[PDB]
Amino acid sequence: NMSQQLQQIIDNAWENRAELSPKAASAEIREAVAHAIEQLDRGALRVAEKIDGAWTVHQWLKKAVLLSFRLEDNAPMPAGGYSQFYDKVPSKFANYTAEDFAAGGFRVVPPAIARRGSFIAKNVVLMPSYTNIGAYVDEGTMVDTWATVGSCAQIGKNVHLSGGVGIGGVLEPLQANPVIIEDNCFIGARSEVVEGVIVEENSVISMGVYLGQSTKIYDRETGEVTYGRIPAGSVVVAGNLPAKDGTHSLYCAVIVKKVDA
Amino acid sequence: SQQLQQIIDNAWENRAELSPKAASAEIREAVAHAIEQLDRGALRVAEKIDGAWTVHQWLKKAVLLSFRLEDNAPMPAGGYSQFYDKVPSKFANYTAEDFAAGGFRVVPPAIARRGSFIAKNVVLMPSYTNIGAYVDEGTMVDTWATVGSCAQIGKNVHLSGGVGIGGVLEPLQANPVIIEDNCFIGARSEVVEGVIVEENSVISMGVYLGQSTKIYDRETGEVTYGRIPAGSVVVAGNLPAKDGTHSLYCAVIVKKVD
Amino acid sequence: SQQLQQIIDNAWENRAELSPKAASAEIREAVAHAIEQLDRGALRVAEKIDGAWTVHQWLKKAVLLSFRLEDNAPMPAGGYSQFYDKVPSKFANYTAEDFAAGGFRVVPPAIARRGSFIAKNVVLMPSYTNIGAYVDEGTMVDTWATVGSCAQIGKNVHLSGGVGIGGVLEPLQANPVIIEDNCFIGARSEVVEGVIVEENSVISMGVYLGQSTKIYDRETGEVTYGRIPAGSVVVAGNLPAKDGTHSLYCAVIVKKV
Repeated sequence: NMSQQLQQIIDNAWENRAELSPKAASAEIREAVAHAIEQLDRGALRVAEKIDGAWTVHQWLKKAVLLSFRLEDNAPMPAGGYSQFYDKVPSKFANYTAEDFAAGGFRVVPPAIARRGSFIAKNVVLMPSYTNIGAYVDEGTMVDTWATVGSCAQIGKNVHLSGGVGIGGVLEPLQANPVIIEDNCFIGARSEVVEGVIVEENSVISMGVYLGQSTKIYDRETGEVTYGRIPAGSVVVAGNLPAKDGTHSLYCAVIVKKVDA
Repeated sequence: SQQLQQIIDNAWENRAELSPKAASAEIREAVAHAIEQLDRGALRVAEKIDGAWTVHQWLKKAVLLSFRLEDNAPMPAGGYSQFYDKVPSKFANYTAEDFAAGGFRVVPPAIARRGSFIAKNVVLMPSYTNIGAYVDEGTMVDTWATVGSCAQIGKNVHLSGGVGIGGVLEPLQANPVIIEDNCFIGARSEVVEGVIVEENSVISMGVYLGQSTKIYDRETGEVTYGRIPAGSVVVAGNLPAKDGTHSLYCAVIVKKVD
Repeated sequence: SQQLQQIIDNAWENRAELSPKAASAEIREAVAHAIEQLDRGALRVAEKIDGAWTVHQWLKKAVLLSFRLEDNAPMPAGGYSQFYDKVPSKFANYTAEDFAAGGFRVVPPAIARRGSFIAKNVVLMPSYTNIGAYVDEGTMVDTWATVGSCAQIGKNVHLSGGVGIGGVLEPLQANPVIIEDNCFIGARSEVVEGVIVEENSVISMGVYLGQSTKIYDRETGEVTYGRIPAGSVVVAGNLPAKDGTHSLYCAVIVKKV
């Protein structure tokens, strides 16, 4: 019922969001939004999860994230002299103590950063990389150099996001599922998964594979073209499909093998 | 301005005699003012004059001189590391009032070099904006994108994650990369070597455009180079070798919109 | 040095007994010295001996032991954020004179880990150089490029924007990624998993080379893996499936010197 009372406040604040700004918002609303962000940051709540067998989005948590923007002004952020930043979302690690880091059980390799309101699980290694607000990065996952975990993305356990991999954010539309990378997936260097595509568990995605909602996924075995989902245990490489007229071909992803756990 | 170009153009001719230890007060002030003007967007390395994109070579000269006139120095960062360069951050001396007046956001650890212009309502996710670049109003520069030296980025452009816009500081005469108003550039794409993407274009993911990239127009069968016409929808493709043994990467214009 | 390798090889066999709180002074000194020598370029993880690239497994062991011997600790950054890791920056303790003597540039926010060598006349645009890497004279590392663990980058190499050079710290016997002298690697390309790019090669944009990537030689029709021959010009392509329904990504050598 704690979460129920919390959602009630957030949902009403959202409907009445035109009343809210950094100078004007009730203590109840500010406290609710801050608590929602804190719970997302700790992984006690998560923007999407399995409900009754199916990935489901909690729209109210996306609303909380969006309200957290509305309620804060940008301010200068100090960095020891060489430069400054200017934003309204604090670093997840701004107020961490040595004890907080020890308890977290992950590594933050400089200059990696994550925004406040993302969860980083035990045994995660963040190479220099970016984790946006609302993201959930589960245990044992490797986020390699110049990778991005976009807003609200759900990254499973023991996932390997290779160098320069982009996982797209999906804070809006509110109803849309975020990008979901299930447990034990390998995503090869320079690949991209955006626009709510789901990569199911035990999949192996090679280098330079770009998966959005309009990317044709060609199953070599069956000849079927699908969109938006990599089935569990798929091995996926970059390819092309020929134009009927034989003059050119267009980029696609190809499922070249299917394996078990 | 003409007085400024006059001083820079003559300093360029005599640049062999310029160093961090030797340079007239007039030349140092002119170059410094040219950099300040680029930074504020009062001058720009290229602009559209009488309907045609035109380079101001003297402003490239100003940028190159600014390197010649300064030594590298350690740059502090609060302990974890240091840097060592001769070009300051655009934001080195910014006050809270400066950031407020600028009207853009700099999401940590994003940075821009001094002598680049960032317009109001721009959002810099962690990304890099090099010297001489111009990033116009409402543009979103996403995570690990790069706005290269002298690049001209239009209004309401979306540079998606990992997008590289190449620099063209040299050759002096060469147009920089130009992305016109309202363009979408999809994740992990690249536009380099003075390619122009005209307004209202939509470039998908993994599209790599340089001076030698074949641009195949699906409707007409024509191959062109160096320019994406206004309102083009562009995707990654391949063109077949005549002998049928393989195919080579190209960009394909699949639709034209407006 | 030989005495260094003996100490390190033995420490490696006993690595289960080593920790940030348990390790002899001899072992700590030996590992620290190995890291210092890698950092200075006096030692290197792989080198060309008699025309043949050869890995020194003991230097990889030294790098791995260096992790085992140190705890993660918070790393300060002037307020906006903090980091938490056990490998220091190469530049953590650099003086103005150290930077002067090194002869390279570190454009903010570029970073390199302690135990990597950066030669003179190198320019590091914002980029990452991991431990064990060797970046030789005159090389340009462009914005958001990565030089991975143990990578050997030759002289006068241009790693363009967003280029990833993969690391190969393990397996111990495996050659790291090697980019030989005077190579150009175009934007957003990737070289991983011990692929070697031989000298004077030109790799275009969006070329992704790993151990499974087919390298198609246009002139001969031959497919090979793991090696770009000296002077090759390489572009992204595809090879057609026999059944004509699709094609699959490959690299194509379109010209030689």
